[PDB]
Amino acid sequence: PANFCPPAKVNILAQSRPLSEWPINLVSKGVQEYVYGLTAAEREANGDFGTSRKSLDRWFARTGVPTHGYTTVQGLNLILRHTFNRYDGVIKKVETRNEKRRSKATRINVSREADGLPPIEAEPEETAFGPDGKLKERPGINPSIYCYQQVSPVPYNPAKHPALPFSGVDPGAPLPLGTPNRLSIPKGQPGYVPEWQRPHLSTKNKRIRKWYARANWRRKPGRKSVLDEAKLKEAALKEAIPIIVTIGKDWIVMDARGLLRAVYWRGIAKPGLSLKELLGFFSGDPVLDPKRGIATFTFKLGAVAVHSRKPTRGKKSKELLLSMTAEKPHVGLVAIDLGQTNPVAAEFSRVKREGETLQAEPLGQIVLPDDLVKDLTRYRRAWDATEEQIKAEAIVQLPEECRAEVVKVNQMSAEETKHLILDRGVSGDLPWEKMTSNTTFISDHLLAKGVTDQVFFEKKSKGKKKGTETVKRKDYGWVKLLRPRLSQETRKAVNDKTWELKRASTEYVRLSRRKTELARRCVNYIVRETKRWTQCEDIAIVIEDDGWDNFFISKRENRWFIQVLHKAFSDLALHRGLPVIEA
RNA sequence: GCUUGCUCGGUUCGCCGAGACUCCCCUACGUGCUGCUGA
DNA sequence: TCAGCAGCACGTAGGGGAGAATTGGCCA
DNA sequence: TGGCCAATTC
Repeated sequence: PANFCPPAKVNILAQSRPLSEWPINLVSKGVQEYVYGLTAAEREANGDFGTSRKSLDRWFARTGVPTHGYTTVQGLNLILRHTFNRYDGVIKKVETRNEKRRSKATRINVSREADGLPPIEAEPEETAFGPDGKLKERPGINPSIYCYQQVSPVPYNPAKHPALPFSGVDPGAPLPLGTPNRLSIPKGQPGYVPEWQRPHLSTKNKRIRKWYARANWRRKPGRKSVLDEAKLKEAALKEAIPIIVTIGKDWIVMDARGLLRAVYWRGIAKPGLSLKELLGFFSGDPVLDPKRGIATFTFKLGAVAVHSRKPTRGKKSKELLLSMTAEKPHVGLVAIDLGQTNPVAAEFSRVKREGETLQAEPLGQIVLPDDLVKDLTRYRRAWDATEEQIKAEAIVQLPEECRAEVVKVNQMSAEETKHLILDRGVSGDLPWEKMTSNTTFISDHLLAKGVTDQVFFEKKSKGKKKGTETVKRKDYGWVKLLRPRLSQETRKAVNDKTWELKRASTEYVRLSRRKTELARRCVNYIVRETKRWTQCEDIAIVIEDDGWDNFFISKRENRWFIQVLHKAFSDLALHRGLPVIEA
């Protein structure tokens, strides 16, 4: 039973007026402002809006919320339902924490009563509402327009709104295909492939780009080309696939080529399909974001044959393997030990059904291919650069009282560390290069000079063994001694300040998307190699859950791709139905 | 068996080589590794 | 052996969304 | 009659 509905995004070509001026947006905004600004008693009082005309009209009458001319039941049932569910979402967010605390309290109290100890006093349950009765965590306005059956997208016709500078395809005719034979384009004409490039052209089912695609002309370091946005815009607009959504007197026109590419790359259809049946692979209820200008379509329930599973763990995994091998008794596995050296390590095996037991048969071991490792390294360099820039900006814009403290924290060089150490009677002939975090050569030198008071001794518990161990203070411990810290008050401030600027810079989101895409590339490569190495269509992913001065600085590359690769591998259960054995 | 958009590269600048495709709102300040303490 | 608490690292956590078949008033 | 678009509803 296919149950996943992935998205597809299309661009908006022409509007009657900005979406923020439509009555549906205004009524949504008003309803949300009303509901989020009322008490618990009023929510019960103002909660009989119903799913009917005779109830919605009275709700808008007594509450006083302006209807702004929007009086559609099928589009208001979404607005009211979403608003009240968002209202109820804070309450149960608080309730979940409350019931976690209640579960720990119940277990601790019953254990104490079994041991004879009286139950401990329970913690004061946090409340979702404030003093007067309003919600402390007030939800914000959702700036989205949810289309409905009565305003479903339809192919554009000249006898609909003839003011468009566009054209319109026949909804029943086959959709146009791109440039069929690019090698026969005359010289000096757009799309011309020069002779020298012709021998080394690609032979796979690569996505064809038109000559006016912005990816072909974007301002790159080594392009030596000129970008004319108007020319590419008009060239693209001459060959669009327009669809239209009409809500009341307003309308928007969307370019359906995004839907076309979505259906082509997924293989749910073949070239030679009409606009009526292109729209039939998606729901009739897209979502509009006015700030961007994107219409997000969602695949209809059945277009993508993905049964979204969840990452299994423990006993259930054994029966998962048994069920998989019961139908097809040849199942492939990949063991991703991504902790060591190169980002991804694999271990393929083919497992059969021995009645009730498993007999794994190894099939090899590979690593992440080199040509992808350069891409990962390039991304890491770019991400380090942008992280340094955003951190520097956050420090610069920090409040002056915290600015001075942070700046003074960030001068702790080796010479500055050595200065006060030498001032403490320590000689400079120490092997400064040769310390580790465990060495005590400074303490040994101080003791050899008779300086016993300065060498502080720490009593360390011997784990499970009773007794405390007296040890000379670590040299790295002396390093902590020389450096004052931010007393976990300024650290809070800089964290909140860097989160905001990290959200705000348009580069950080771009490199976050790039990290996600690179992780997905790694996962896709491993999945394809698992299929090719095991010769089985059904597979399963068994994931298993220098220098002295360099010790002063944080580790540049210690654990970066681990979490993103783990998330990408766990996403196969959510997006593509691949079983994931987290062990 | 691939026309828009997005990401990364090559170039004779004419376009071509390689990618991702579960995404949106919203509200918080957390999730951490650990170094010590009590069973 | 897992339960709190201090200096350190980066996004984490968790609420809310992402229809469509049938039908009744409906005038020409 | 049959057509058209809101309005019920799960």
